[PDB]
Amino acid sequence: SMQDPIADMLTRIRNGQAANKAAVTMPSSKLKVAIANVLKEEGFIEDFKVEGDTKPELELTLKYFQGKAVVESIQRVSRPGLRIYKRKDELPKVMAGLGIAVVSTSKGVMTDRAARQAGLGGEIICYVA
Amino acid sequence: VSMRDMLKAGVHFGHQTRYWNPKMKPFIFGARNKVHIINLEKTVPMFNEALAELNKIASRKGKILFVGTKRAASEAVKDAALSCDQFFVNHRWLGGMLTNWKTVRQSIKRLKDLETQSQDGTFDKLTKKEALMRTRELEKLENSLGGIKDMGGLPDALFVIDADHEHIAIKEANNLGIPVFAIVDTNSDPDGVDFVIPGNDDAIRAVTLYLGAVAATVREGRSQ
Amino acid sequence: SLSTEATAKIVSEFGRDANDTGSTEVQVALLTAQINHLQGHFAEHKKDHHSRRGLLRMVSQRRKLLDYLKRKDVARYTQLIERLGLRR
RNA sequence: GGCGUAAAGCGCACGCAGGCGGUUUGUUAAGUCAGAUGUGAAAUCCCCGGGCUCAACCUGGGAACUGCAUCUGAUACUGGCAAGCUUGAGUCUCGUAGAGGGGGGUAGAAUUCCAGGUGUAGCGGUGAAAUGCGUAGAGAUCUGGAGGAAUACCGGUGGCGAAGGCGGCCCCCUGGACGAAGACUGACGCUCAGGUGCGAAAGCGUGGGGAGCAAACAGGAUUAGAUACCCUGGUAGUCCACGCCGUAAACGAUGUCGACUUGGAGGUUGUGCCCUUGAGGCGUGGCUUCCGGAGCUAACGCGUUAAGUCGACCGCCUGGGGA
Ligand SMILES: [Mg+2]
Ligand SMILES: [Mg+2]
Ligand SMILES: [Mg+2]
Ligand SMILES: [Mg+2]
Ligand SMILES: [Mg+2]
Ligand SMILES: [Mg+2]
Ligand SMILES: [Mg+2]
Ligand SMILES: [Mg+2]
Ligand SMILES: [Mg+2]
Ligand SMILES: [Mg+2]
Ligand SMILES: [Mg+2]
Ligand SMILES: [Mg+2]
Ligand SMILES: [Mg+2]
Ligand SMILES: [Mg+2]
Ligand SMILES: [Mg+2]
Ligand SMILES: [Mg+2]
Ligand SMILES: [Mg+2]
Ligand SMILES: [Mg+2]
Ligand SMILES: [Mg+2]
Ligand SMILES: [Mg+2]
Ligand SMILES: [Zn+2]
Repeated sequence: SMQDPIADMLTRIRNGQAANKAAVTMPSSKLKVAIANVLKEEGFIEDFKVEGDTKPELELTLKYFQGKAVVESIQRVSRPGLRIYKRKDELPKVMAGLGIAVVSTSKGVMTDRAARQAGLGGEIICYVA
Repeated sequence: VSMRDMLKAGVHFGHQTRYWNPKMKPFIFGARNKVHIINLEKTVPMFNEALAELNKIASRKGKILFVGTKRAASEAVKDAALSCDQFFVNHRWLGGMLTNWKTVRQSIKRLKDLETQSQDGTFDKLTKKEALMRTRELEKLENSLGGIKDMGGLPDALFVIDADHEHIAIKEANNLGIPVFAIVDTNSDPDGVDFVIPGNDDAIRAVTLYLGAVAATVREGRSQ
Repeated sequence: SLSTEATAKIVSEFGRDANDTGSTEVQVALLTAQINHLQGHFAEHKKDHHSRRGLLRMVSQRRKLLDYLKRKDVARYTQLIERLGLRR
């Protein structure tokens, strides 16, 4: 069944991106919306919207550069079968800092960089480069 | 060339739905009668943009290789090509004309030796078999290499009638960084083409239009 | 399967009305009825294994509904099984 | 790190424990995160110094002991609790296709047998033969009857089922699948060690049944031999009932469930629309066959029915022989 909708989100991005799709859409959720926010703010997607009230559909506008996908890799780290948590001084960095790790903290979802600078650790949701 | 101007020739006609290559979704208006109809809104600006870069290339003494070996259009590509002081390949493309040019170049030398000898050297004193036997060789070389005989080096651009039919030539170009301008019909793969011109690549009326246009802009680019 | 008259009748008996056709109580009554009818079928047709796998599905399925109900409203559950004369 | 062809998917399904679990709010603050405090013996290791002629060695100070515990906070994610939500999952209605299962009837073709008519010297079998059968009249032909077993044509990369497997026709009992429309329940879900059930053929036990076929066995041949291949016979068995067995190259050699990712030609089966005005025209579900794109792959190949891109849970592999 559909027991990890975040992996599903990652994957819908990854596959539509690989399929040079202009956009991708998925059932929404606050947690997805919090991740989409980080992606956009770090320039991995154009923009996003959620539409509807009772059955909210979230939509991500993908991004391309040299007839290439801006998103090179996008992988699930922590997951329902194996939760991954890190401390502030243990926070991974992707591509030596060129990519990012999405981290969920007591102060909401942010990048490894952000959480690092704010003295926090959290659940490592994914890597993106 | 004009949207109105193109439509008459039937540039808009394409192959059947069943034979399409999906990559060409953007450039298809839609389909009627189980035949794909290309978008002339997309064709002209892209075609004009092809002519501009050709015009630029021609204005720095660039050499243009016209390629179109369809039997139906073989002659039209020649006259089109000669009308602008350039070079052509109008019968079966020999694989490695560009990538193995050093070897194929030898055949060019052979060509010239043969027509030169048969005229200025004249012979006409033969053995009676050599008249036809040497003409045989000369006849063959002419179709194969008549159009590039004086090309001297590698071309600076290729203009191609039918990207699928001429996939070999477009692939050699790709390897040598030579830019490819091509009429790319709904059934073909536009990936090998730097400037994709999407329209019919069969009908002699349509073929002559692009080609007639191509040869004309070379002269403008030449005339400076 | 159950007849449309016999199905409609149980929905009346255990539902909030005629259209409360998917309530847990109703679903479990309908399964009950069909299980007990089929008790007759397999008495005579012991070798009908294929059909039995279908009966066994009605059973395992009724079991899951009864557990959900028990979890969500034990009072609704006790009534339902006593009323259907189940559990022994 | 692996399980199509190399070692590796349990033959198949149901399902307890367990693992995992859609979406909103509030709450909690165990997991997780932060800080503070205590503790984490010394030696050892490491860093910078000091002392023995150097080095080993000895030694000062540091750093490290990545750990544990208490307190105080943070509340995004996971867990608990409470109320929900409707898209997952069910229920309801009306229809459709099907060798899906079980029971009971019944049909026409053929073989063998029994009883006769006609007829007369062969039939049968093989590479060639012989064993065998026929003047107690075979074989051939026509007629009537008995019995068992299987259902030509239809029939088809057709259909149904979890797998094994299911085919004449009719009825009865019964399981599943799919479509259309809307109503209802409200995460009731996915997976499953152990457990339970199913499970070709052969084989086993009791009693039936016995046409054809045929292990064993006998006879005739072949052959250097021929415990075979071929021929003439032929018992178990193959069939029925009720029990047992629990295995197959039980195979797609590919576990189940869900989400996502270009196309072409067909087969099959629902359903909405169109002068039904033609055996059609435009859509929309389920299953299926052949190609093929990216991607994957050692290659072969797979390729929206994945062997692609991901997640949840299970089973299994760890060189050959021994086994
Ligand atoms: Mg390995
Ligand atoms: Mg194979
Ligand atoms: Mg193997
Ligand atoms: Mg299997
Ligand atoms: Mg609070
Ligand atoms: Mg010293
Ligand atoms: Mg020391
Ligand atoms: Mg010290
Ligand atoms: Mg110490
Ligand atoms: Mg919560
Ligand atoms: Mg008979
Ligand atoms: Mg039925
Ligand atoms: Mg409600
Ligand atoms: Mg027996
Ligand atoms: Mg025999
Ligand atoms: Mg026996
Ligand atoms: Mg086995
Ligand atoms: Mg294929
Ligand atoms: Mg390929
Ligand atoms: Mg070994
Ligand atoms: Zn063409």
